[PDB]
Amino acid sequence: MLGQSSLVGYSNTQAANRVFVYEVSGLRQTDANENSAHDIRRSGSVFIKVPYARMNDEMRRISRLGGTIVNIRPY
Amino acid sequence: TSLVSAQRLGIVAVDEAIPLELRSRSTEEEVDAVILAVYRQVLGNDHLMSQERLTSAESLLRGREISVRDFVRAVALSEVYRQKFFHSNPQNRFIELNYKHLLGRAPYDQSEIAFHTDLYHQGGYEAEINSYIDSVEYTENFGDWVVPYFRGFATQRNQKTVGFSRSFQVYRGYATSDRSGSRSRLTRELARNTASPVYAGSTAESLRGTSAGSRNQMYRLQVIQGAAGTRVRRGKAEYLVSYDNLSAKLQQINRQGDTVTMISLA
Amino acid sequence: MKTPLTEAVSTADSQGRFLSSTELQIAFGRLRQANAGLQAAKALTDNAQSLVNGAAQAVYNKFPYTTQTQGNNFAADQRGKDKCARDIGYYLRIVTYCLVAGGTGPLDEYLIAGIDEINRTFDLSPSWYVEALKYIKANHGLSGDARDEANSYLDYAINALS
Amino acid sequence: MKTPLTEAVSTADSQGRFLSSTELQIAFGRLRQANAGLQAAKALTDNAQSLVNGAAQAVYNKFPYTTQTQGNNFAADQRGKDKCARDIGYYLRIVTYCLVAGGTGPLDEYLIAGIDEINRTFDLSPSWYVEALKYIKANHGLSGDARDEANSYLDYAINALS
Amino acid sequence: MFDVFTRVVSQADARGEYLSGSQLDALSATVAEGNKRIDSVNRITGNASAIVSNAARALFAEQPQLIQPGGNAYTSRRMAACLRDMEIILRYVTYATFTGDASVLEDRCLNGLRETYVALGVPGASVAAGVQKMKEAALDIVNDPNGITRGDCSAIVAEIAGYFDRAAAAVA
Amino acid sequence: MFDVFTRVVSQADARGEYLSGSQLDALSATVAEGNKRIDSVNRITGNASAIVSNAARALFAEQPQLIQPGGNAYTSRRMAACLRDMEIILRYVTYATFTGDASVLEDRCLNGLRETYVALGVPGASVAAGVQKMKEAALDIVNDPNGITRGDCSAIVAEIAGYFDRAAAAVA
Amino acid sequence: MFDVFTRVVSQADARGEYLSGSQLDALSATVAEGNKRIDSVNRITGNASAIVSNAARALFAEQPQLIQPGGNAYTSRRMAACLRDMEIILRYVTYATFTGDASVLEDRCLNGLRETYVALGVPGASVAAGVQKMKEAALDIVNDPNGITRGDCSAIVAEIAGYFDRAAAAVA
Amino acid sequence: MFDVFTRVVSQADARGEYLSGSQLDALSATVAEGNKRIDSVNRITGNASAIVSNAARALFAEQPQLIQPGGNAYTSRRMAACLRDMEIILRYVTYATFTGDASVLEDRCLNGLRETYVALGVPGASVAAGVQKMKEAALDIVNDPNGITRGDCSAIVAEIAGYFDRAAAAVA
Amino acid sequence: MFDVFTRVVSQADARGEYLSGSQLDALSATVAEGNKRIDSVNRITGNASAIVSNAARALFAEQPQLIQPGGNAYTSRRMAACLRDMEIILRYVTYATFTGDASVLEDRCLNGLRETYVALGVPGASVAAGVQKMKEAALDIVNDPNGITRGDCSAIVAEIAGYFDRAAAAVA
Ligand SMILES: *[C@@H](C)[C@H]1/C(=C/c2[nH]c(/C=C3N=C(/C=C4\NC(=O)C(CC)=C4C)C(C)=C\3CCC(=O)O)c(CCC(=O)O)c2C)NC(=O)[C@@H]1C
Ligand SMILES: *[C@@H](C)[C@H]1/C(=C/c2[nH]c(/C=C3N=C(/C=C4\NC(=O)C(CC)=C4C)C(C)=C\3CCC(=O)O)c(CCC(=O)O)c2C)NC(=O)[C@@H]1C
Ligand SMILES: *[C@@H](C)[C@H]1/C(=C/c2[nH]c(/C=C3N=C(/C=C4\NC(=O)C(CC)=C4C)C(C)=C\3CCC(=O)O)c(CCC(=O)O)c2C)NC(=O)[C@@H]1C
Ligand SMILES: *[C@@H](C)[C@H]1/C(=C/c2[nH]c(/C=C3N=C(/C=C4\NC(=O)C(CC)=C4C)C(C)=C\3CCC(=O)O)c(CCC(=O)O)c2C)NC(=O)[C@@H]1C
Ligand SMILES: *[C@H](C)[C@H]1/C(=C/c2[nH]c(/C=C3N=C(/C=C4\NC(=O)C(CC)=C4C)C(C)=C\3CCC(=O)O)c(CCC(=O)O)c2C)NC(=O)[C@@H]1C
Ligand SMILES: *[C@H](C)[C@H]1/C(=C/c2[nH]c(/C=C3N=C(/C=C4\NC(=O)C(CC)=C4C)C(C)=C\3CCC(=O)O)c(CCC(=O)O)c2C)NC(=O)[C@@H]1C
Ligand SMILES: *[C@H](C)[C@H]1/C(=C/c2[nH]c(/C=C3N=C(/C=C4\NC(=O)C(CC)=C4C)C(C)=C\3CCC(=O)O)c(CCC(=O)O)c2C)NC(=O)[C@@H]1C
Ligand SMILES: *[C@H](C)[C@H]1/C(=C/c2[nH]c(/C=C3N=C(/C=C4\NC(=O)C(CC)=C4C)C(C)=C\3CCC(=O)O)c(CCC(=O)O)c2C)NC(=O)[C@@H]1C
Ligand SMILES: *[C@H](C)[C@H]1/C(=C/c2[nH]c(/C=C3N=C(/C=C4\NC(=O)C(CC)=C4C)C(C)=C\3CCC(=O)O)c(CCC(=O)O)c2C)NC(=O)[C@@H]1C
Ligand SMILES: *[C@H](C)[C@H]1/C(=C/c2[nH]c(/C=C3N=C(/C=C4\NC(=O)C(CC)=C4C)C(C)=C\3CCC(=O)O)c(CCC(=O)O)c2C)NC(=O)[C@@H]1C
Ligand SMILES: *[C@H](C)[C@H]1/C(=C/c2[nH]c(/C=C3N=C(/C=C4\NC(=O)C(CC)=C4C)C(C)=C\3CCC(=O)O)c(CCC(=O)O)c2C)NC(=O)[C@@H]1C
Repeated sequence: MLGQSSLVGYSNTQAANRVFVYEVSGLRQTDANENSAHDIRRSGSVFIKVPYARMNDEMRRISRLGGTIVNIRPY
Repeated sequence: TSLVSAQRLGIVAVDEAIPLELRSRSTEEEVDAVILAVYRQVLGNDHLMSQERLTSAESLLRGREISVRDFVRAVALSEVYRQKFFHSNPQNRFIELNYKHLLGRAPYDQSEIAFHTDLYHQGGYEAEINSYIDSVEYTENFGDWVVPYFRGFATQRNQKTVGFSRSFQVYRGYATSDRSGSRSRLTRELARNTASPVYAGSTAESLRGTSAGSRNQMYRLQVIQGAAGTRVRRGKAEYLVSYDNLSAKLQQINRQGDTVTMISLA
Repeated sequence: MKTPLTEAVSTADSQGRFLSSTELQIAFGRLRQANAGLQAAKALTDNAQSLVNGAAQAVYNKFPYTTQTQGNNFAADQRGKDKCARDIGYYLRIVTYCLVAGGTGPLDEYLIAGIDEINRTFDLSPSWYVEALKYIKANHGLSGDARDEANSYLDYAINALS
Repeated sequence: MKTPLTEAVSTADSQGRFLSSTELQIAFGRLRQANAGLQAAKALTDNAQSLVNGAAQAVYNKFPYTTQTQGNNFAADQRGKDKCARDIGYYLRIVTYCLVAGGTGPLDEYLIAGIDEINRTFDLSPSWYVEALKYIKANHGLSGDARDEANSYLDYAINALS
Repeated sequence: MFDVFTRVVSQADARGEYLSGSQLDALSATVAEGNKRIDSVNRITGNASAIVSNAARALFAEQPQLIQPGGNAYTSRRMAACLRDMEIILRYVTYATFTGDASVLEDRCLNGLRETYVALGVPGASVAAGVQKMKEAALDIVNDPNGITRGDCSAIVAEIAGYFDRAAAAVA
Repeated sequence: MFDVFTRVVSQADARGEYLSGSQLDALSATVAEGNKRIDSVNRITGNASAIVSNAARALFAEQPQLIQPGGNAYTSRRMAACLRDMEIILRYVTYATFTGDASVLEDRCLNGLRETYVALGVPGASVAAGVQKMKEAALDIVNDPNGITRGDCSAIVAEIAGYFDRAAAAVA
Repeated sequence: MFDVFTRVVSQADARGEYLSGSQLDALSATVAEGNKRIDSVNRITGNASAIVSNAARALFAEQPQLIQPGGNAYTSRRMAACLRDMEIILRYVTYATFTGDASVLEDRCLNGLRETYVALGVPGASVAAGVQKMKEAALDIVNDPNGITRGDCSAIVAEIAGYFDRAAAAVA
Repeated sequence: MFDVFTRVVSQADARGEYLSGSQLDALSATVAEGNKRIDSVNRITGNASAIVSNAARALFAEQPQLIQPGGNAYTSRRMAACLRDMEIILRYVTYATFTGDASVLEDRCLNGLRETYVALGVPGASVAAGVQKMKEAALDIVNDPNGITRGDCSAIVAEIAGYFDRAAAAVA
Repeated sequence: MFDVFTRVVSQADARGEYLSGSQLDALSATVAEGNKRIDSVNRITGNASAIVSNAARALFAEQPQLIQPGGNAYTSRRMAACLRDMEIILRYVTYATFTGDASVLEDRCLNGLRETYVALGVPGASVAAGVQKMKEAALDIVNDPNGITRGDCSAIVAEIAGYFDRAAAAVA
């Protein structure tokens, strides 16, 4: 489980030096992503590594696209 | 666009470009191509030295530790990106470079300049850069796995028409890069919500005949003029002059207090 | 600029679609609200001077220290009182704009965005403006739909300052 | 570029007419001269190094003060001598171009236009270059049509410099 | 963008004064005709496809050199782009009709369109002709008296025609 | 503009080099071709009105949409402009043939012609078709064996063909 | 950006020779001036908010038209942008003071600021007046004698004054 | 971009006509040349590194101002960028040879290259000189008769020479 | 254009009030430095040719690629154009020194000069290097303490240095 070196921004906030793994399921075609140029490849459990400072953004992104955050684990 | 306008505008390669998606179980050469595409487009087609390569970021991309979007973000936040696009550039030029590199388009509004300026002033370079990559626009166009590509030459949803025209001010050709501190070409255009005529590829050239001088070269002078003589009919003016009359035309424009916006070979 | 009509077009254009019945109902809601908003703005405009002076006096009453402490940010002199009356008049005038516009768009564009920077760099207490807005709420004398929409704008400003 | 063919086309184009027998005779005269010009260019090119060195020595002999007086404009040092040989080589090379082109067009476009501003700004005597061209005239070893056309370009440069 | 109310609002804030009684009564007049504005928007929307298609057919009949091979409307890709541009112009005209202000039409659609068309080689005069045909059609639907409450929609028709005139002036 | 001699001269000056023996020999070869080049110029010039007129007649015969009312060659002014254009292209082709270099054709005639044609709606493909008609008409006139010293003109025919194709590519 | 050292280095590398002895002694003299440079940077930084606010207050006092409704500093966002511009100019002045070179100030702040202001209508002359207010406010702060080791800071004061003047000149 | 087939296809589609017998015969003749075209591409590719290195060495020997300090090929980064440009131009020339059309050069390699060189201060004439060095070396490699089936490759060599000359004229 | 007095007059007229006592005193201080300003202008004008010729020699010595064949300053016509450009910049810098304001330099010399050099392929960075050479020579000439009433001319020298930096920044 690597990634924290590049995921955590170069800002030296101790709060920001924390990454978390999101497990997302059911990434469906919804009205929110009708004009998505790319196509969904997997609707099962996908793992997204999110730094602390972007956890606000990512979960919103997951929630607009119908994905279900089933688990969140410290990295 | 179609071929007939594409050759004239010099955007044939952009039109025929295919989005590059890192699929699951990709081989080594696919990751190599994806890394190369990200370096080409995020760093604005510079000759990237091997010593400037992000060895750890591309290792995480290779080993499936991070997504293409994360690798794009790592390149955008890297000191290499800072050096060639941020530390020696004005803020407005810097964010149009961000729009070109990260979203593949030109800025649409002066409010987008007002945004990312306050955001820089409050939250630093990192928050300002993360605004583009975490934006709704980045998610529907590129997602987590598609290398960003230039989209300003094609009709997008929730797009202003000026974007297409302004695209030619930020994309100067296939063999061009964003390397030289330079000021934005879109400053006055964005601030006053205007559009500039597109002079790209073969669009800039005009007929010469016998009117051009000794060396058969015409120059187009786009100027902003007011009444300082004869009546001025338009605020914007375009002058086509030969090389032999270029200095004289420039000097009489200067003594009338007219502001020269652009000079191009026609 | 948040207004019902502009947001309906913003949503439709972001989806690249023609205006359907959803946007028509948005316009219908704007139409049902517009007359009450227009009468609200006119009532506030005709009563603007008494409201501004009374609001300034209410702030001076609740925060007496503003009227004897020397300093650029206070109103112990006539210059400070003029600045205070002018700020409350700006608040009152922009609220009338929101009533005319049908949304908080005038407040967002002209007053709310950057007010935090201003109150801090010129060390103005947002509590002063909260009491001024509270006085306008208690003394605008509006009733019904006009009162409800005007109080929403005044409470929007209050929640922004608090 | 003043050449018979380009000038013939230019005159015809200003009148907007096709090439008549007059332009064809210009082409015929160009053809009559062109082979002699080409051998003149070949002979000058093959002898270019001795011609340039000999022309430089002739100038140094006629104007000995250039090789013994300090100053940027003189050839008292190796830097000045290199500049002088380079200038004479420029003269010789553009003269061969004229022989190839069939007119003074290369000399006019590359060397003659602006040469007087050069010599003034850098305090270079045009008499130095006149002596070099006179040496080249006296030493190129050409005969007939090759000699006449080459001497015309060399005399053209001399007349421009004086 | 701006709507009919926010335009007056922006002008008043720059002057730094309250809206006068006359401006408030003008906006009261505007909201009195709000229903006709909604009807016109709905009527153009309900026949948008017919408006675009009939105008395109008429345009290609009057200007056969567009659909002639080598023309700028020839090939499916260019024809599809042309029909999309007609629908886009019509959609933004309806947006300007809905808001009561032309800012959405200018800022988003019309600004930069002349330069775009000149750069693309799209004949601006032909697009202007297509917009007049859509204008002619759309005012017929807006002014159709069948199945609607009687009233005078001359003012809103002139406003819609003004937006269509802006579109035609912009492309050419 | 350049001719066949000064093109090589300009390249050499940019390099700061004397012309090599091969370049001087190549120039001698094209001097030996000079009589044939003058004959080609003379033959196209002496048939210029016939070349333009027959090419134009064939072009409208095979493309009747140009001369139908509303077509780009319809009306005597636009028809005259089209004929003039044909004569202008042909004349600059003869200029290029005479000089031995396409610089006069490219710089004075072709540069910006496509932009002019696009901006006017002049169909560049049919202009290219018309130049293609002048192409074999002039090439058969240059290659007519009657009343001339016999010799092989294959190189000059290929060169004139290149000037014609260059003009056709620029307009289309 | 360059600092006081890399500026000499870049010029030398372009010339392709080592720094001469005199250049090394000049840089050494800059080094011996370093503590006062750090003190000046620290003093302007420590009073930066006071510097910006007092300069802005004085600027709006003598230019009531900036804050008058319709003025360029009217509305909260424009006023906040105005205070941000003052703070930005002060910050790059401190950066220039710290590095001993004006490149960071020129490249990041002043390059394009004038025509940005002209395009947007921000009065550059008023910005210059505000920068001049920060100028003497910061120069009194840098030259304040109490609570610091005594010495001559006239050279540093002249350099900081030059940065402020460069900024004032660029915006106008 | 186009290859040798799609070029005449695009021309024919603009005319809206089928490919004539002469066009089809010309394409068949191109097809009979295909093996030699593949050989030429293969020979340039197999010696690309040698072509670039030798041409760069010759260019820097002829123009030593490039590699001295302050020159545009001085420093490792600038030198490596120069070497990459030479290799890139050679690669796109091979693409043009492979496709039989020059459109890959204009669309990609020379699309804005002169603008890039002027903006950076890269001397375009020196680049053109370097391209000419690659030209003579690559043409010699293509024409090498050893280890290949004998035949006339003059047409493909002339075409390759045209691609190299077009790249040189793009930057000169 | 503006001079030092009309610059503050223009700023006052936009603001619509009289020059304050502080502004009048600053102008009187400008008047008190006027003799030194006339000396600096006179000293640069009397040595204009020396400044231009020496700066050009130094520039072509440090950037030899400008004067090798194919370089932008090679050929007499381009070298004379380059010397004239040195001359034009120096003359407009003296005008700015004379007027006490940079408007003449911006509006009549630097207006569109970078775009002009880009269009012509003139290397703007090398023009900036030449302007920097003229700067150092001219400031030395103005600071020369021989044969003049002694006095501190640092303010005018700093002002002249600013004009030269403006020229060098505008060309590159
Ligand atoms: C010119 C535009 C034409 C015209 C219009 C017109 N309409 C009305 C009245 C109304 N129309 C509506 C509209 C809607 N109700 C809905 O539920 C929907 C779908 C969302 C729509 C579009 C409404 C609510 C009214 C008011 C009630 C009524 O039914 O009358 C009028 C009458 C005056 C008014 O402004 O209300 C008019 C004039 N009539 C014409 O003659 C033109 C062809
Ligand atoms: C292909 C172009 C055709 C062709 C040409 C050809 N011409 C000649 C020779 C000559 N042609 C001329 C021309 C002119 N003399 C004049 O007085 C005029 C009017 C100004 C002209 C145009 C001349 C002077 C010559 C040389 C003398 C002669 O008449 O023979 C040749 C012979 C070889 C040569 O180049 O000298 C050729 C091949 N021949 C063909 O078969 C083509 C159809
Ligand atoms: C000018 C280019 C030189 C030249 C070429 C030439 N080649 C052939 C014939 C062939 N060359 C190939 C090529 C390849 N076969 C492979 O497997 C590979 C690697 C993928 C390559 C590059 C082929 C298939 C042939 C045909 C078989 C044969 O060997 O004859 C010819 C002969 C004519 C033809 O078109 O086939 C020629 C002329 N010859 C020269 O002298 C030039 C130096
Ligand atoms: C810095 C620029 C140098 C410097 C200048 C300096 N000059 C003066 C004084 C004067 N110089 C003049 C000039 C002229 N008299 C003429 O007739 C002409 C030709 C038209 C010129 C150029 C004049 C009139 C004066 C005043 C009388 C005098 O001769 O002194 C000063 C003295 C201060 C003052 O402003 O009057 C100074 C400082 N001095 C230096 O040390 C620098 C190298
Ligand atoms: C070498 C013969 C000469 C030379 C070259 C040189 N070039 C650059 C910089 C760039 N070169 C390109 C060109 C391309 N990039 C592409 O992707 C394509 C293919 C379509 C081309 C043709 C570009 C865009 C640049 C910009 C910068 C970049 O890093 O990409 C430089 C670097 C200049 C600098 O570092 O400032 C150099 C040195 N220089 C010489 O002196 C030789 C004559
Ligand atoms: C009154 C409730 C209290 C008070 C007021 C006071 N305000 C200021 C200064 C400013 N007020 C504003 C506010 C606005 N400007 C706008 O454009 C708008 C939006 C449309 C608003 C809300 C600003 C920006 C300032 C600073 C600039 C200016 O002076 O105009 C002062 C003076 C502060 C200073 O340092 O000069 C004062 C005194 N004072 C009290 O004691 C009351 C309780
Ligand atoms: C030799 C006969 C005498 C001589 C020569 C000398 N020349 C220079 C300087 C220059 N010479 C030129 C001339 C040209 N440049 C061109 O591009 C061409 C046209 C193709 C010509 C004829 C120029 C422009 C200069 C100045 C810039 C440069 O250095 O290139 C010098 C040096 C002068 C100086 O101040 O550096 C010298 C010494 N000197 C003698 O004593 C000979 C008698
Ligand atoms: C049809 C009546 C005419 C016509 C149209 C045509 N348009 C294009 C291409 C584009 N159209 C636009 C316009 C917009 N894009 C937007 O997002 C907006 C809304 C804000 C507008 C108004 C743009 C930007 C393009 C170029 C990009 C793209 O094509 O997606 C074409 C295609 C041109 C080509 O060569 O591909 C055509 C054909 N053409 C005619 O002949 C009719 C008169
Ligand atoms: C004829 C085969 C086709 C055709 C032609 C056509 N052209 C125009 C208009 C112009 N043609 C030019 C071109 C030139 N002018 C020059 O001086 C030169 C040399 C440098 C050239 C090549 C120009 C400038 C114009 C516009 C100005 C003018 O009208 O003279 C038209 C008229 C277009 C119009 O609407 O007026 C036409 C008809 N049209 C066809 O359909 C043929 C396929
Ligand atoms: C305040 C003293 C004066 C004033 C200021 C003012 N400035 C703007 C807008 C901008 N200022 C900048 C400048 C920068 N932004 C940066 O990030 C950098 C540092 C790298 C600089 C130098 C820019 C780019 C803008 C435009 C974007 C933005 O809006 O932030 C405004 C707003 C103008 C407008 O809203 O149209 C204002 C008000 N105005 C005055 O009247 C004072 C004299
Ligand atoms: C010299 C340091 C560098 C250099 C210069 C160079 N410039 C040109 C050509 C022009 N320069 C100008 C500029 C002006 N003309 C004016 O009248 C004024 C006042 C407004 C200015 C500042 C212009 C307009 C031209 C072109 C027209 C003309 O020459 O009259 C050239 C010639 C380029 C060419 O001949 O193609 C040159 C060589 N070149 C270098 O390499 C030096 C760095």
